[PDB]
Amino acid sequence: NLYFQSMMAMLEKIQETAAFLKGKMHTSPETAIILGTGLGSLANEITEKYEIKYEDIPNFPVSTVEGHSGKLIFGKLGNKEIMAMQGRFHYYEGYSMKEVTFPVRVMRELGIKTLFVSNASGGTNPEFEIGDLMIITDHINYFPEHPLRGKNIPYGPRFPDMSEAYDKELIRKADAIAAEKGIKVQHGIYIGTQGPTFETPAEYKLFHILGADAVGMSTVPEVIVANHCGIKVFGISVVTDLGVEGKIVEVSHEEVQKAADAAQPKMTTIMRELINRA
Amino acid sequence: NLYFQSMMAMLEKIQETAAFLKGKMHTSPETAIILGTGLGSLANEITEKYEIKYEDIPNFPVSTVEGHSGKLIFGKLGNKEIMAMQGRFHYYEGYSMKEVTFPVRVMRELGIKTLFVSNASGGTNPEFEIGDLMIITDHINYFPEHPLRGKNIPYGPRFPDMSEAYDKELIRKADAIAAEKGIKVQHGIYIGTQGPTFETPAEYKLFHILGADAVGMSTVPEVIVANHCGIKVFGISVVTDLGVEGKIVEVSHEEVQKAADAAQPKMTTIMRELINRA
Amino acid sequence: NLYFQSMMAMLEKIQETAAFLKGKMHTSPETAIILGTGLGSLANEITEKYEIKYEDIPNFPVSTVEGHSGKLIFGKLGNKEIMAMQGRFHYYEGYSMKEVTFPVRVMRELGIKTLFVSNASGGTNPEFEIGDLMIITDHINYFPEHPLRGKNIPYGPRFPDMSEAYDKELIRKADAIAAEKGIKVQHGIYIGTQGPTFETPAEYKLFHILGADAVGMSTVPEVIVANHCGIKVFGISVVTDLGVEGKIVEVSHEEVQKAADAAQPKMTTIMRELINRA
Ligand SMILES: O=c1[nH]cnc2c([C@@H]3N[C@H](CO)[C@@H](O)[C@H]3O)c[nH]c12
Ligand SMILES: O=c1[nH]cnc2c([C@@H]3N[C@H](CO)[C@@H](O)[C@H]3O)c[nH]c12
Ligand SMILES: O=c1[nH]cnc2c([C@@H]3N[C@H](CO)[C@@H](O)[C@H]3O)c[nH]c12
Repeated sequence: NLYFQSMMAMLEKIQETAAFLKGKMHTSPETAIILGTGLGSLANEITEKYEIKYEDIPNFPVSTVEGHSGKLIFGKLGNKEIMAMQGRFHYYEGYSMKEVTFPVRVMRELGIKTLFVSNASGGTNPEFEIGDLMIITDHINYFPEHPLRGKNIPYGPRFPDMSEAYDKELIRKADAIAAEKGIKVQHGIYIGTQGPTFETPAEYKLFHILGADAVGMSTVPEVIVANHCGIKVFGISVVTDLGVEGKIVEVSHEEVQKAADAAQPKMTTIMRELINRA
Repeated sequence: NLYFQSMMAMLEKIQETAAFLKGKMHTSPETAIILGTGLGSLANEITEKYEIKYEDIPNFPVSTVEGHSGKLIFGKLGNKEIMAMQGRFHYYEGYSMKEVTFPVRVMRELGIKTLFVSNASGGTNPEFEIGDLMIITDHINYFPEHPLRGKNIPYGPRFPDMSEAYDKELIRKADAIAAEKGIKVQHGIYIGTQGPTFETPAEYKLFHILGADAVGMSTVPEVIVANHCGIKVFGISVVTDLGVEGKIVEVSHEEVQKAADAAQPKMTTIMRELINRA
Repeated sequence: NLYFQSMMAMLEKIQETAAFLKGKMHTSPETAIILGTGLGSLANEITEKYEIKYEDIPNFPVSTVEGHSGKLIFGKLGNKEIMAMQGRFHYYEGYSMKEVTFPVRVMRELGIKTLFVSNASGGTNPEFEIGDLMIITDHINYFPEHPLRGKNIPYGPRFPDMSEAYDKELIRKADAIAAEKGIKVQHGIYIGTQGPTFETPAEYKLFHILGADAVGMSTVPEVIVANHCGIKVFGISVVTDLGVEGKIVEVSHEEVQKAADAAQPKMTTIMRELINRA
């Protein structure tokens, strides 16, 4: 009853938004990139660009966080057509997990087959340094709300297997690219937590104990939903501050944005080659 | 005000459903069994059976998960009258914890004094094998919603003690039965998590670090509420897949159901003797 | 839209309640004390006292937990004017985190610059004994709802830094006072969890693994919001029961209250001197 009508209404919104976007587009991208905090300038590398602001898209959330421009960018990255979310949505803004991940449902209907996720994070692995790029090999969902709770959208499984949520072959390829380009990359586990407070030292320590290498407030829900949708996932987390015991200092979102912006060109090189060698 | 009217409305629903069921019943069971995924065929061992479908019961949730038949079964298991929930409800379906546990509140009013809980789970203890029966000696509530939040139903404590949530004497008796019958049993801690995604390898590892031996998406809320109600609890978790580091493979709910169905006869032997020797 | 109107309505309630309280007050306290379970008799040490019951304050929650009297007390502790919350609010009662922490938002508008938080807790550090006072040096937020989710109240940061949530200088001063008075104090990490069940042995063990020294069902949300408000925090947790592996026994809220009441005079000595030497 109520759970069903909720799902029906969501399917209607997905179709209305997807129809709206097809009516605006003149390319057929098969890869999408979600650009997190400070990482929006990847879009300066997109050619033949055109843009649709989130505020103009029916049913779309809007980005309220500083450093999230709030537009969809279409164009070529290297020689392949892509679409990029220049800015994303977070559960701490007040959005439900179904609103946070609504764009991934719409990307499925637009023909996206691969999703690249990026974010700024705090490093809990003591080997990490600010500015490191961490290829995400697995994640921990530490949010209190799961985007798939409720009636199942029937094109994916009621109970998705998550043994390989991040495509192993894309990671192997990204490693090869990074080695050829001489770009240092880390690898590890991202934990997603609601925020919006940065962690206490005890909370950073907790996340280290649980096996996380980097912590942030995004990404996990979009990966879950991409997995449900059958969309392949690659993810890079940019370490923008340290949550390492003995090394914690005051952090600010302003400094996070500057650190992410400084690392963006190396991240974009890897993603551009990953798209273009496939 | 609002929390109170909510409780009042819940008490009204409990009484209306309990009155409905008393009006259909012609036995007085003092033990109830909740049958989880793949475990419904315990009901083929019940004699003098009669059934009430969940869809016909006022205020009852319905089971939407494959492998949950959705009926209450009354009859004798061995020589004692029981009632069995052939199928249960889960928080990942969209039900609130007060809906998930509503049947335990109704069982209190029907005179149930002991609750047996069963489920299918993923094993995180590296000694476990698919098909093992794990007697639940304690649990970890890892769900984001607690069934007792809000105004307290005054026949139980505001703050239940949970030092012995699973009756120690029923575990001792079940161990003795299993030894006499030559049925191998494990013992350990069940962790309940919302789902509906199966765990990533990092999440299985997290649950091992926290001290869990098996993980699933049910059972904990019903045990909490049974404890509040003064109903004694015994629980068996059937290990249907491994979440052990180095041994993880793709899992599916279809294979979970087949593994649980294969273990059901040994589980039922223990429960039948436990009921009949008391 | 909805998140904004929600915030606007909350700002209106904060101002209406703060105006109401200013209209009743005839002192200008700069320190407030939140008194948890069993700790209300600190208010017997306040001189020139006057009281406002929570039920008479517009928009205030009321305390439904035994041992929480439900009034605001104004007067002098030593020679400084203070205000004390004699009783607090908890998420397990059904209150949202914005209701639980509404008094801290109102205290900001009343001119409070320092908040002392007190609570009764279960000890997970094996060195602790019932009746110990634990100065809180850091905390772990294990609640499923964060008081800052949603639109940010613009006088504090979207993303508060939490590297020093508990003022280090107040802890140093409290340690010095305790040493001069010969009062034994512990120091450690408080973890806040929703409740209302006391923890299972497995849950107490989990909290020990995560690095907690004491566990309770309060305090963290108020500290988060005080931090957002720019109000300095000091906190003492009174260990009222043990959640130490091998030493767990049945606990009751009645016994918790008696244990907290027995420790209150030593807690009050430290807080009174901390207020009066500043
Ligand atoms: O140390 C951290 N802890 C949690 N999140 C973040 C972030 C992420 N960037 C934002 C805050 O800078 C926010 O959206 C979060 O997801 C950077 N560093 C950290
Ligand atoms: O490995 C697991 N992780 C989490 N839950 C389950 C289950 C339980 N059975 C269902 C999915 O097969 C679901 O209701 C869950 O509670 C079996 N194996 C696992
Ligand atoms: O062992 C414990 N676990 C969790 N909370 C508490 C408490 C706190 N006091 C109340 C229950 O006695 C409740 O509000 C909780 O915050 C004392 N001991 C414990």
